Amino acid sequence: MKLHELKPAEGSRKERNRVGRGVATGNGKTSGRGHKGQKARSGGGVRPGFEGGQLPLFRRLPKRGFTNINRKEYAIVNLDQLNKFEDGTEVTPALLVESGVVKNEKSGIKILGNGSLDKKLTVKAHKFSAS
Amino acid sequence: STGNRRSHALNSTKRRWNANLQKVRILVDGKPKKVWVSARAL
Amino acid sequence: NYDVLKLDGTKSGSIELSDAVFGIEPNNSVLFEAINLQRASLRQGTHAVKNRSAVSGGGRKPWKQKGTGRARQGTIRAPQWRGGGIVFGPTPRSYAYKMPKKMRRLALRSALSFKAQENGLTVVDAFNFEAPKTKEFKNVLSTLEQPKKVLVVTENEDVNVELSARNIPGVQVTTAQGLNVLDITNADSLVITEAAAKK
Amino acid sequence: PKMKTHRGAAKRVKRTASGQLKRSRAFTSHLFANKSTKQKRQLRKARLVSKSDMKRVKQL
RNA sequence: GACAAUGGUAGGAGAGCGUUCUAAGGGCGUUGAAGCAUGAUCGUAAGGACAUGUGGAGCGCUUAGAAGUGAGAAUGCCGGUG
RNA sequence: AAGCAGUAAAUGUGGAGCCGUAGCGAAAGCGAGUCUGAAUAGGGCGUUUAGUAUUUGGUCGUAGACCCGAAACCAGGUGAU
RNA sequence: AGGACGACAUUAGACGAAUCAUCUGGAAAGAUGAAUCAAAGAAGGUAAUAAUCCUGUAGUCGAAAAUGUUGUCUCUCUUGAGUGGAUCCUGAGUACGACGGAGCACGUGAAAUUCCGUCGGAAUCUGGGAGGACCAUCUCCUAAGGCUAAAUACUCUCUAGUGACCGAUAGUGAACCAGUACCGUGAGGGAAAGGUGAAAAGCACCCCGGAAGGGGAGUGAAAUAGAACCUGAAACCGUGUGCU
Ligand SMILES: [Mg+2]
Ligand SMILES: [Mg+2]
Ligand SMILES: [Mg+2]
Ligand SMILES: [Mg+2]
Ligand SMILES: [Mg+2]
Ligand SMILES: [Mg+2]
Ligand SMILES: [Mg+2]
Ligand SMILES: [Mg+2]
Ligand SMILES: [Mg+2]
Ligand SMILES: [Mg+2]
Ligand SMILES: [Mg+2]
Ligand SMILES: [Mg+2]
Ligand SMILES: [Mg+2]
Ligand SMILES: [Mg+2]
Ligand SMILES: [Mg+2]
Ligand SMILES: [Mg+2]
Ligand SMILES: [Mg+2]
Ligand SMILES: [Mg+2]
Ligand SMILES: [Mg+2]
Ligand SMILES: [Mg+2]
Ligand SMILES: [Mg+2]
Ligand SMILES: [Mg+2]
Ligand SMILES: [Mg+2]
Ligand SMILES: [Mg+2]
Ligand SMILES: [Mg+2]
Ligand SMILES: [Mg+2]
Ligand SMILES: [Mg+2]
Ligand SMILES: [Mg+2]
Ligand SMILES: [Mn+2]
Ligand SMILES: [Mn+2]
Ligand SMILES: [Mn+2]
Ligand SMILES: [Mn+2]
Ligand SMILES: [Mn+2]
Ligand SMILES: [Mn+2]
Ligand SMILES: [Mn+2]
Ligand SMILES: [Mn+2]
Ligand SMILES: [Mn+2]
Ligand SMILES: [Mn+2]
Ligand SMILES: [Mn+2]
Ligand SMILES: [Mn+2]
Ligand SMILES: [Mn+2]
Ligand SMILES: [Mn+2]
Ligand SMILES: [Mn+2]
Ligand SMILES: [Mn+2]
Ligand SMILES: [Mn+2]
Ligand SMILES: [Mn+2]
Ligand SMILES: [Mn+2]
Ligand SMILES: [Mn+2]
Ligand SMILES: [Mn+2]
Ligand SMILES: [Mn+2]
Ligand SMILES: [Mn+2]
Ligand SMILES: [Mn+2]
Ligand SMILES: [Mn+2]
Ligand SMILES: [Mn+2]
Ligand SMILES: [Mn+2]
Ligand SMILES: [Mn+2]
Ligand SMILES: [Mn+2]
Ligand SMILES: [Mn+2]
Ligand SMILES: [Mn+2]
Ligand SMILES: [Mn+2]
Ligand SMILES: [Mn+2]
Ligand SMILES: [Mn+2]
Ligand SMILES: [Mn+2]
Ligand SMILES: [Mn+2]
Ligand SMILES: [Mn+2]
Ligand SMILES: [Mn+2]
Ligand SMILES: [Mn+2]
Ligand SMILES: [Mn+2]
Ligand SMILES: [Mn+2]
Ligand SMILES: [Mn+2]
Ligand SMILES: [Mn+2]
Ligand SMILES: [Mn+2]
Ligand SMILES: [Mn+2]
Ligand SMILES: [Mn+2]
Ligand SMILES: [Mn+2]
Ligand SMILES: [Mn+2]
Repeated sequence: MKLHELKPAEGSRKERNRVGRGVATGNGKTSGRGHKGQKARSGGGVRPGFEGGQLPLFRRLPKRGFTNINRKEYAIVNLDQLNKFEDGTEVTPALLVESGVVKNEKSGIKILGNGSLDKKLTVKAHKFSAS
Repeated sequence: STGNRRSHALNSTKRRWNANLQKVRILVDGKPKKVWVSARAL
Repeated sequence: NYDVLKLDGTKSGSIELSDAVFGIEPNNSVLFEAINLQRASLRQGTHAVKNRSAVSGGGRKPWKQKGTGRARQGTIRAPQWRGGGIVFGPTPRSYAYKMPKKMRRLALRSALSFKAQENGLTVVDAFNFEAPKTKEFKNVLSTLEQPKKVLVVTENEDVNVELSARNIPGVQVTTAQGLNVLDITNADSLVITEAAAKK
Repeated sequence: PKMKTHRGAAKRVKRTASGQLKRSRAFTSHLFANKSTKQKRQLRKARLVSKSDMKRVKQL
């Protein structure tokens, strides 16, 4: 890189298509023919003449939702929990420790809502916690 | 004072109206001379 | 990787500069995208042109639509007319774009190590006046274009300014470009140690 | 402008890639077809996700 | 070195030519730039040079960037002249 | 990110925020599973880890959204020489 | 709730570094030689392309006056705290309801939160309101009086700058005495049109011609730069003609 010998990374960057500049180019109708390849061009947005983006409806929603840490809690050293917001977890509406993997440590699982299998494995090692 | 608004009717189509206030002749207080009078006051 | 620090002619001591800043062995594609970025940013976008809505003309139909023998027309300011509105010209806009941070740091090391794999001299020094002795201070060999890198702002040293090819910033400064329009560099000593410290 | 999400897709919910969908003829005229009636079950799109693609798509 | 394939409209995909601006490098120019004209020149194409005349002051080249980037047709708009 | 700093800068700060590491159900909720289900049946979605930021190109949406063209509508004026 | 003593800024300005020779030339700032300044190698000009020829530039200095903004003295106006709980006081046609509207992202809807007109119309700190119909509880407030800088929005104007913005069919409609010729009764609509040369040195004089215009002779590097003036493409118009 010597500023008069700049060379952009291989396979990045490719010349934009320019429609409507000639015929040999392969684009002078530009594209379409006769139809609504007119300028306004509205297809409609997503439709035919028979609306199938609608059949019936099913819905509701209340407040809830937690944040999952799997029994791959076997990363950290010993004792403690919730602190690991400084190690490996980010946004938490509330922090639940699920099962999955297989525990390899003895440590306090101070958290809100413990998944059952995970509780059996964490307790099979040593520590447990709640709230 | 004010009162301009729509007048929706049955089909809920709108046409502008006025919401007119009541008024009447009055003996007045500031100087014994006939004056318009707002009804809600008297 | 000891760099052989020296001062204004004769050799002086030596210093071992960190090899994962000065010996990155440059990654070129990042350095390219950084250079193009910084140029992207130096551009202000003050070009603009007047479309038909904008032109200081009207919009009567120039003539009745049928039975004239002329083409139909809309305004005298529609785009085919001489004096008419411009279709899709330039308008004012942002030009510059963001790049991930680590890429910027990778870029910086790459530029510096490129400067190391060829040549980039070191010297602990500086003075309290204002003279074209700096040109005479290229008795330190040193080539055509270059920057004088320095620890913090050093007005005076900086007033080696109007000497054509020379440029002279901090080290918390240090552009990707200035660094490699450069041909030769000279992080002084304190500074060399700080760029070494700010990986 | 961020594209507006279609709100008439309060009618599907994202699976993993594919969208799970409502069905058929629930409610009215149940006086007809009986094995039919046990068609409480899901859907997707296939041919149609081509059409509806980016509208229910800030539904991620 | 053999051996295959290579008509083609809507249309997909690929490689490129030329224009203006910018960056860096490297050059040309009153011992004549650009432009204009003329030529029996070169490349598979777009297109590139050269020599002469005119001109009298600016312009190429490499590599990368970015575009008001390419006209023969719109009863297209303006000018000139049939 | 805004903001602060810096010469209308490639550039340091700022971790609010956002996407991702878990899914399934209208939901309560449960969780490598869950939903339907009396079922420890069957079946649906899902687990067997690769994402994320920037960006050249393609295409879509929002904008007049390739360009030129109505007859007409509305609003405010100007006209009985 | 109005006025007396100086700092800085605005409205003229001043200082401001360092080049000479030859070649080519109409003219050098170019070329080639040796030089020099630089807190000044920004820019524009000078007969071609100038850091040192000029205007300037870095930097420094500067205000009789008139606003302008502030530092500080004068000038006014000023009694600030706490306990106690007995009876007063805390904004009356208001809050609120009904009806017809209107506004809240929210289309009357389960429709709270808020305004309008029209009739109805309260309570009184054992009070009143809110917490998305509504009621109990709990929590949070105190409506029906008023004032309140800064961060924010905008640019007809001023000064100082900037551009991978136009370069005369472009860029303002308008680079030219443009809202002008011109058009309309009027509201209104609205153009085209920049370039001699370094310097006017803008052709003394003779010639044909009433003049126009021209050929000499001259100015100039160039007038095959002569004013309808740089370059001067194409259509189009002519004279000459080698082959036909
Ligand atoms: Mg629906
Ligand atoms: Mg008209
Ligand atoms: Mg018309
Ligand atoms: Mg060319
Ligand atoms: Mg040449
Ligand atoms: Mg000559
Ligand atoms: Mg010929
Ligand atoms: Mg030719
Ligand atoms: Mg000649
Ligand atoms: Mg020539
Ligand atoms: Mg000249
Ligand atoms: Mg050349
Ligand atoms: Mg390019
Ligand atoms: Mg034509
Ligand atoms: Mg015609
Ligand atoms: Mg014509
Ligand atoms: Mg894209
Ligand atoms: Mg618009
Ligand atoms: Mg009307
Ligand atoms: Mg009459
Ligand atoms: Mg001579
Ligand atoms: Mg300076
Ligand atoms: Mg100059
Ligand atoms: Mg007219
Ligand atoms: Mg008329
Ligand atoms: Mg008219
Ligand atoms: Mg001529
Ligand atoms: Mg003939
Ligand atoms: Mn291409
Ligand atoms: Mn084709
Ligand atoms: Mn067609
Ligand atoms: Mn079609
Ligand atoms: Mn189209
Ligand atoms: Mn259209
Ligand atoms: Mn539709
Ligand atoms: Mn309406
Ligand atoms: Mn208009
Ligand atoms: Mn109109
Ligand atoms: Mn005709
Ligand atoms: Mn225009
Ligand atoms: Mn879900
Ligand atoms: Mn049937
Ligand atoms: Mn073919
Ligand atoms: Mn064939
Ligand atoms: Mn294509
Ligand atoms: Mn050019
Ligand atoms: Mn074009
Ligand atoms: Mn700032
Ligand atoms: Mn099962
Ligand atoms: Mn299963
Ligand atoms: Mn399965
Ligand atoms: Mn696009
Ligand atoms: Mn499509
Ligand atoms: Mn489009
Ligand atoms: Mn001076
Ligand atoms: Mn001087
Ligand atoms: Mn000289
Ligand atoms: Mn000049
Ligand atoms: Mn100054
Ligand atoms: Mn109510
Ligand atoms: Mn009501
Ligand atoms: Mn409403
Ligand atoms: Mn209320
Ligand atoms: Mn509530
Ligand atoms: Mn009160
Ligand atoms: Mn107020
Ligand atoms: Mn200005
Ligand atoms: Mn113009
Ligand atoms: Mn021109
Ligand atoms: Mn007139
Ligand atoms: Mn002149
Ligand atoms: Mn003569
Ligand atoms: Mn002469
Ligand atoms: Mn002419
Ligand atoms: Mn000239
Ligand atoms: Mn001419």
